[PDB]
Amino acid sequence: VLSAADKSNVKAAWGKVGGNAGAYGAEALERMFLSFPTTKTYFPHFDLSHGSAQVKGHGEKVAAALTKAVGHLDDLPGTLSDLSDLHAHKLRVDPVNFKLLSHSLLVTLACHLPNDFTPAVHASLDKFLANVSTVLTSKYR
Amino acid sequence: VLSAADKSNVKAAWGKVGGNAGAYGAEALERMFLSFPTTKTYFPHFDLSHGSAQVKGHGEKVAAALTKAVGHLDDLPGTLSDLSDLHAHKLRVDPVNFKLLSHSLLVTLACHLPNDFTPAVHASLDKFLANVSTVLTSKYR
Amino acid sequence: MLTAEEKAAVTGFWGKVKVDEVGAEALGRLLVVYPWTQRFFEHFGDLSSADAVMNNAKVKAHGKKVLDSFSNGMKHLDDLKGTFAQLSELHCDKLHVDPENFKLLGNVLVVVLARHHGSEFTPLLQAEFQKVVAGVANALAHRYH
Amino acid sequence: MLTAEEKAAVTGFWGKVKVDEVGAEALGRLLVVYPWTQRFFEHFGDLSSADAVMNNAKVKAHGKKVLDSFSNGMKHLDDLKGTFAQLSELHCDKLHVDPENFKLLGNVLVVVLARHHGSEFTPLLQAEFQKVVAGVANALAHRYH
Ligand code: HEM
Ligand code: HEM
Ligand code: HEM
Ligand code: HEM
Repeated sequence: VLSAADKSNVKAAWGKVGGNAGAYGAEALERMFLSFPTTKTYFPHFDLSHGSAQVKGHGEKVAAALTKAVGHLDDLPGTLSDLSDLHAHKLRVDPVNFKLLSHSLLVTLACHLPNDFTPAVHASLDKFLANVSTVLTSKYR
Repeated sequence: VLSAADKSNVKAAWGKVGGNAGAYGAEALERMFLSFPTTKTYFPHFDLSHGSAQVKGHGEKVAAALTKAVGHLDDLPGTLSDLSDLHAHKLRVDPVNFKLLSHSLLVTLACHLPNDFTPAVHASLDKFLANVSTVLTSKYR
Repeated sequence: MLTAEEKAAVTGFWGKVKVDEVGAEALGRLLVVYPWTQRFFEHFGDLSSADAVMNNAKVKAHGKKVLDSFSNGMKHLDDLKGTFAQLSELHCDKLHVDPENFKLLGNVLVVVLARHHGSEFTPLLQAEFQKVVAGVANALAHRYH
Repeated sequence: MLTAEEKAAVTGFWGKVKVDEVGAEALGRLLVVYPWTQRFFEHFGDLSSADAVMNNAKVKAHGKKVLDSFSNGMKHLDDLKGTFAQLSELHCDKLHVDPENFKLLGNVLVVVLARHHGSEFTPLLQAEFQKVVAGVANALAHRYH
């Protein structure tokens, strides 16, 4: 589980992100689509060229979900439940894909917040996203 | 994070296992060492040859842990917490290796339960093993 | 790949294999145990329960096609990369199956072999097939390199 | 591997990378973020906290060794396999590092390039480096097939 130091690191890291959550979400998605093209095939109804309205709208929503998680660290299984239903039962996301969005987010955060992204913040953020994915892959098993 | 027909299947399938758990623990371990030789490194102090008392002993205690798990399908995080601490903090078992033991077990089970290993039972057990595995990777500093 | 002895052990054992039904059972068990893979198999019909998958005619038929190309590979152990080059293009570029799933199907087939052949399917023999299914995994994944 | 223009995009970026320091940091972050990897480096002394790992002089020395072999790969991108022959044999037939961990260090390194270079390390440039680390991962893993 996330330690009290993790909880402060994550909250603080996401604090800096602040208003820019949505932009970073859209960037993370784009870094995921390009770097791992298989992931594109979950979004065949999207126009996935750089700057597209649908990627931008989706990025805003992924961001809002992670912001909501950052408020509720002592309960990620609970507050993300309804999302684990969607991803697994409806969309059927291969469980391997989640680590990819996680990686892409880390690269995004690192790009924009170099002086915040110490090794220990890197670590707690990874832990935070490992926690999220897990919940999101919950509804297999 | 399981079912109920699952729980019934798991107990039932563990039932027909019986006093053979200890012996099926050792076989699976052997199947893991042979099929996946990098798992041998966790046991440099073991005689790893077929029939060895060291494998036997260890197979027992593996089987006995799972026997306990079947007993507590409603609180796997709580009941297996100590083992998880052990595997991660002391043993540093690469989380990738849990998959390979589970598969080795199923193979073992299937070798001895041909008319008691239906798709449905396969799913249930694999689900159970995955719950078990998830708990044993859950502490990671 | 497999040494002179290994090729011959695996091959002797494969003559025993009821390949058609192992094919159907492996793919069926794939869809039940790892629900997500159904996403590639929507158009096959009702895959909404164990009973559904296991009595789905097209799952049976496709199972056989899958295991047939696998048994072809069993005759091309030295050239798996080559044997599977067209299918690698199909799975990678058209279907976009993540190469992990080649391993899950491999593993699942191994379970099915285990269920059909019991204690004749020795630790050593299984280990030999683990290499074979890992080889098949590679050749299938290769055009992602 | 890459096309003759992709290779150029990559070589053009890498000439700006300070490999020694990316190396020290990348191995560092790996050990902090993914603790099970520490097992392979117990003989490097104290690794008991983030600061301990990051200031470990041998972790920094080794970091550089890992990145220098990287840079070297960059110079032999058409033949990554043959170039990593000995190290593929070292990690597998001796160190028994599971191939998965190659991918991880690769990703940690790409995280470090992002931190070191910011918006210069574009999505497009990243994807190019993403298949380099995959390629390096394949060559170090190879001895397992
Ligand atoms: C960090 C973990 C993730 C979070 C927080 C997240 C968040 C979300 C949210 C909030 C939605 C709802 C969108 C809506 O209500 O319209 C959604 C939908 C969706 N997600 Fe995720 N997601 C994550 C990971 C992934 C991954 C890794 C994939 C696969 C690459 C994926 C694929 C999809 C798809 C295809 C949709 C439906 C798109 C649409 O029709 O708008 N998700 N996700
Ligand atoms: C379902 C999965 C597993 C269960 C239930 C399990 C359970 C156990 C138990 C009961 C012990 C012995 C504690 C004692 O001596 O009383 C143990 C120890 C150990 N485990 Fe696991 N384990 C699992 C998976 C793994 C895996 C996947 C690995 C790595 C390949 C691993 C590596 C080890 C090692 C090296 C020891 C210490 C051996 C000794 O000194 O006797 N375990 N585990
Ligand atoms: C051992 C690994 C595998 C082998 C040997 C294999 C082999 C084959 C073969 C022979 C075909 C038929 C080509 C034809 O009809 O000419 C096929 C098609 C197909 N494969 Fe695989 N395959 C493997 C893994 C997978 C996996 C793991 C998936 C899903 C995750 C998959 C998804 C598909 C799909 C969706 C089709 C076409 C289905 C249709 O539209 O009728 N394959 N494969
Ligand atoms: C792209 C990934 C990697 C590359 C390019 C790489 C490269 C190298 C190089 C150049 C050496 C030194 C060769 C020598 O002096 O003989 C080395 C040694 C070593 N590597 Fe790696 N490596 C990688 C990943 C890993 C990973 C993921 C681990 C484990 C998590 C690991 C564990 C070790 C260990 C324990 C040594 C020897 C340390 C010692 O001598 O005390 N390596 N590697």
